[PDB]
Amino acid sequence: PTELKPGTNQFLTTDDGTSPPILPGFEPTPLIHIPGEFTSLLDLCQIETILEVNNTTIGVSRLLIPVRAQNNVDQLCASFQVDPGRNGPWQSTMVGQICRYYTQWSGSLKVTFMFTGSFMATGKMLIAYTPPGSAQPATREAAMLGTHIVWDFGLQSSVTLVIPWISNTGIVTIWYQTNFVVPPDTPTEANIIALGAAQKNFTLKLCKDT
Amino acid sequence: PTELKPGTNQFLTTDDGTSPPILPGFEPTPLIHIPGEFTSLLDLCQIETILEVNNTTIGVSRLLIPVRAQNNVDQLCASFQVDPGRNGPWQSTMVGQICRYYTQWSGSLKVTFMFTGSFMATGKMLIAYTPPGSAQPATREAAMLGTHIVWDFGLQSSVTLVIPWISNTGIVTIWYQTNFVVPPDTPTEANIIALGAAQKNFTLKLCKDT
Amino acid sequence: EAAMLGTHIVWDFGLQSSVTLVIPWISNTGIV
Amino acid sequence: NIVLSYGEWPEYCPTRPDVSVNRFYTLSTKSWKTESTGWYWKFPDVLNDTGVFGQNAQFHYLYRSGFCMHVQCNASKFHQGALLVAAIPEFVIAASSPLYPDFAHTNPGKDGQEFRDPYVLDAGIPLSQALVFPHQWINLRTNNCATIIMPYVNALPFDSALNHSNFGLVVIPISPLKYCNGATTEVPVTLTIAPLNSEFSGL
Amino acid sequence: NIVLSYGEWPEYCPTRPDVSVNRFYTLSTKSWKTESTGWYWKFPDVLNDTGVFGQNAQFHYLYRSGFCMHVQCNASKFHQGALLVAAIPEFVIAASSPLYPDFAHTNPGKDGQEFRDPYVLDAGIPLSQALVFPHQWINLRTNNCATIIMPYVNALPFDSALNHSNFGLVVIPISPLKYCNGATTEVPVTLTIAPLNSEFSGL
Amino acid sequence: VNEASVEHFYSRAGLVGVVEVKDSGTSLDGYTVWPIDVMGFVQQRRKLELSTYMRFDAEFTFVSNLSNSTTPGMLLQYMYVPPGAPKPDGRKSYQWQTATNPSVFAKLSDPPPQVSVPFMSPATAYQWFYDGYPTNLQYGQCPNNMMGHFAIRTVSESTTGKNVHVRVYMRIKHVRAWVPRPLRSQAYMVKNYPTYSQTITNTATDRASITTT
Amino acid sequence: VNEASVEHFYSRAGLVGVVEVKDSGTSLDGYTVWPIDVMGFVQQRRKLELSTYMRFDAEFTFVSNLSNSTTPGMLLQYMYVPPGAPKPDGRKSYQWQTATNPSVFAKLSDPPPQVSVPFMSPATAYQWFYDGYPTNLQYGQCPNNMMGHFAIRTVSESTTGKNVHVRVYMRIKHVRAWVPRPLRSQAYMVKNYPTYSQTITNTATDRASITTT
Repeated sequence: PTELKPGTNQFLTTDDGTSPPILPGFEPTPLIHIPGEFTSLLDLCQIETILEVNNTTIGVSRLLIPVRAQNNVDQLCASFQVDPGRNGPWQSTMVGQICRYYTQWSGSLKVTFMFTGSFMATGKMLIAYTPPGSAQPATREAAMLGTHIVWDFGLQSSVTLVIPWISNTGIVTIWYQTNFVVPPDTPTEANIIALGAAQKNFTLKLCKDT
Repeated sequence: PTELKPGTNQFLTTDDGTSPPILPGFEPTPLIHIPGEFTSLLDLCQIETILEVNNTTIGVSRLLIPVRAQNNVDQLCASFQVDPGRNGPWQSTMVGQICRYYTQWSGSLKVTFMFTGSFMATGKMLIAYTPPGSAQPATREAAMLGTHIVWDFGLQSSVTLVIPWISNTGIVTIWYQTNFVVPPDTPTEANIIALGAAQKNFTLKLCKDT
Repeated sequence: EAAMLGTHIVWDFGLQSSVTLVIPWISNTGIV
Repeated sequence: NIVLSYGEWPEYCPTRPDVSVNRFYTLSTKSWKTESTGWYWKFPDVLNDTGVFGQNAQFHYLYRSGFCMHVQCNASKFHQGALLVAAIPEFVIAASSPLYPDFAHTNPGKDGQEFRDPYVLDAGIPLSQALVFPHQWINLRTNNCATIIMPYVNALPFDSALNHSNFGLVVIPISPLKYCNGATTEVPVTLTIAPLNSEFSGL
Repeated sequence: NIVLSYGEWPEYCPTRPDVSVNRFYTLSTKSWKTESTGWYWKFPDVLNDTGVFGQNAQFHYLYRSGFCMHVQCNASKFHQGALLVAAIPEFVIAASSPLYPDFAHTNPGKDGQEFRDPYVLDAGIPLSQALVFPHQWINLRTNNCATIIMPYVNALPFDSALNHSNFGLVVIPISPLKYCNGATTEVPVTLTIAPLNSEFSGL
Repeated sequence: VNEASVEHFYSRAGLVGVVEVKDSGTSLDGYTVWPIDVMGFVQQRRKLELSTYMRFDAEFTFVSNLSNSTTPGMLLQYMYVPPGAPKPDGRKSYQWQTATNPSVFAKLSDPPPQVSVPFMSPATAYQWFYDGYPTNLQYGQCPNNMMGHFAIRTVSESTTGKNVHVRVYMRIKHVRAWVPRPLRSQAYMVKNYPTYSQTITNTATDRASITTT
Repeated sequence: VNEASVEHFYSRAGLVGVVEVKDSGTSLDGYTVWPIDVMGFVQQRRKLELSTYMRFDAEFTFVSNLSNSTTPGMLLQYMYVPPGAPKPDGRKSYQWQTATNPSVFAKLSDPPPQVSVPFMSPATAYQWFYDGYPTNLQYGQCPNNMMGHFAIRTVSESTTGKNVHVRVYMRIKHVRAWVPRPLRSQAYMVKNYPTYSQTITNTATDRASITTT
């Protein structure tokens, strides 16, 4: 003795049910080991991938931010915002593309800078990070009063900056601390490439179509 | 309080259900022992059955491959491919007919050769097997460099060849090693018959109509 | 490409300023 | 050496005949010519006339038995060719059409019958696959003889001997007989059958 | 230092070749000019002709292996620029349209092939995200060399060497090569590949 | 190795017959009878004949509709005449009563009726090959393989103008099979008899020579 | 962190095809066949290609009605042709019998039919990227990703005048995914092939300068 409730005959939905096997007694080919199984998309966010900071109105030349001897010591090399879901430099990264499949995200990110110039080149850069509320610094001296790092080409060929937290915002700018120094018979201009990634605490919510 | 899911009223299918007994309390005649019960088709594949290698453009004469004194020592007596599901010599075998009811099969096969000539006859044959990738040998000497056996009529009246593995391909050829030798007052020609079968490791998948 | 399929060594100027090759046996013949 | 059909010995499940009905019965000899095709006896039919066995099987109402059957061939060393011997349960022959088979074909008697169409075994089934039944080979160079023991196989415990035939014995020459001139033309094929564990009921 | 692809070493699952087939095979040197874009070898294809490895892979029916591949670059201290080396499994190139890619593009041989459109990797996928595959960097100021070990990855246990390519090796110059006048124009890029745990079946 | 079992090889449900009541047309009869026949099709006849004896339970399903493939609610009777009982003469015949004859009443609207028939033979198994006379026509016949007749009816006062098409399906359950038999090479001539045509077809196809793709 | 799993990312049921029998119009054919294709839409094609290999079980549901979005009771047949079996030629073709081909009989009135297809590949996983020739057109093709054809039919004597619209949905169950692959920037040209247009679209949008909202 049973009674039928208001939700009976509907298939409208994402419900996880059980159907009948269409071919009972069929044996699928057994499993063998295949290297490289990835069980979560959230650890694909954590690999560093090249970030198009240039993206000015070019091809593979959009991936690298040029640096040279600019004859004016304190100057702004480049800048980019830190939100991965927004249209911009982060569309080229893998963390930015799989944020477009979700509604919300939160956590910490890191950014890595590689200097590609010659072994003979020497100089310093100033890399600053402005919190979500504040507008970007107007001058080099305003940028050093907050979070920053001074980075030296000769001593250090790569540097990392962990931005502390973000939600679906923060701006990071690069300043010339010194002029670009070279010995004779050496090329005067070089490049830098940025790599975006997400940290361990980064999370995602409510999947959506891209 | 129950709800009806999207698959309710359908009989479309091969589903194993339970019906009502149409005659409850009826007693079927009890079982008695009948010799010969076969519980799997896969051990009907393993009996040797006669293989039509001749099948040239004849009746019971299609089952046997003739041999004689051919006056040219190195020559090809016969050849046939090793796939049982394909149209050809293996349609006469029992392993070939119950491969036509399935989509896939795999395993090892064996082939047995009986020499039917007189007790006085003497000679040698060369039985070669070419792997699935390679084309058949052009000459006797190319055939001995791979898998082969030399077989002697006087010493041995039957020989067996196990082909190692096959999937839904390999060719087996028979060569004259020597001339066909007989004493006087003896018939100069004879026959050979082949018997196809499957090994213990042979398997079948996804039944199909023939 | 025919020379690399036998006995050979690849030798790098920057990394290595001297290299040695022991020829295995000879009698009174081999070419390097 | 010796073939047990389906892996079993005949056995009792009535009056049980003794040595009088269990002896060897040697049927008249068949001659296998180079042109010859096939024979089939299809017993219990063959012994219903002959001897004490035939006396019991006719006047008793129900029947059960099993048979040892020995086929053997006399040829010299200058004769060649091969035979296949098989015992096929419920062997139902057919008509070939230009339609029922005639009683002389279905119940051939003690002298057996010739195959018209051995390639189909006159059943419409291939001779190639007749090796699925209990079988033995006779190759004149290797051996002269073949022996098969058949237990009683039926759906019913007992049945009638006159109406129903339990199986049939087919002797077919897959490879024809060849011999050089001066040799004996016919090669005799003789058949000896001893029933085992035979029971009769309802005299 | 050294990249294990997907965290595993190659291993056996046939005839197993020894030292004759497991040696280093040094391919002819590529020259990287300031104008140059990209290369891809896409092996097992590259060694099917050369040496003992090529002898086995052609005449055996089935194939399994894994490779150590060492990329290294000779430049002075007055040269700059960076490379990216990646090993991409099942790397399927494409046609750009004004349509099938030509066999010289799909199976480039022992001399590799040039990228038309490195920015899309000629697959229509961004080069920015090619870092998801096993990869290494060559920055002429930091280092001259890159090394990657690739285990055998396929859906099947064995497969054919001639028809199917398991992966491909791409060497791309993201940051172009610049040098002041008087310096050597071309910077050589050489490639050495040693197969590991290789098996062949069905001779 | 489970798909090669004898019990999996016979497994699925399949169409064992198609029948029609047809009281619309020149035929006003308004009922039909269908003797249960397993071998009615030559595809299933050839699979069964791989065995001399076999024993199973059957499961029948009736898929019924109109010529429009439309299924309006109207009442049908599916009776079952076990072996040894008389068949109905007409629509109003008394055999449509007769409590021993099991019957099922189902509308065209309802999902297909389904019911399960036991092993009905007096012998311990069904004989697909019988060498002998049960007492010309009589040679090779088994009177004890009869399973019964069904006989669908529409429950109607008189003469509706609709033809009802009904499809019968059968499953084989609990199957057991005995001594094996080769598979038929020749085409079939007539339903019951083994008889084959005078022109023999070869088992394997021809190639140019014994040497030889 | 469960919504970022590979098994949750593939979770839901979605529309994998739309097909129509159409025996009303100039087309009196009265049936249709639908080869199972997972990538038929470019939105799901791009999510799947995030992985080179993957292995799953599928669950199909058929939502069917008329051009009025009206669903009168009339009988349909949904068959399933597994890979390696022939497709039906017509309405009355014998392939609509053939017991091995699983079929489902359901009225338009009933709730949607539903059934579950196993993992059908001869390989241990499905290959969405194959570099090689299976033996120009042949480059990059996997013959072993075929799942079978379905082929709906209305069960009808002859020629009803109604077109039946049916929508197919698929779920991915028990999914497992292997080596990851980047997501496609360029638009797709043709169904099977990777080919892209000669005019490259940038991945990131343009801004006025490198300096710079």
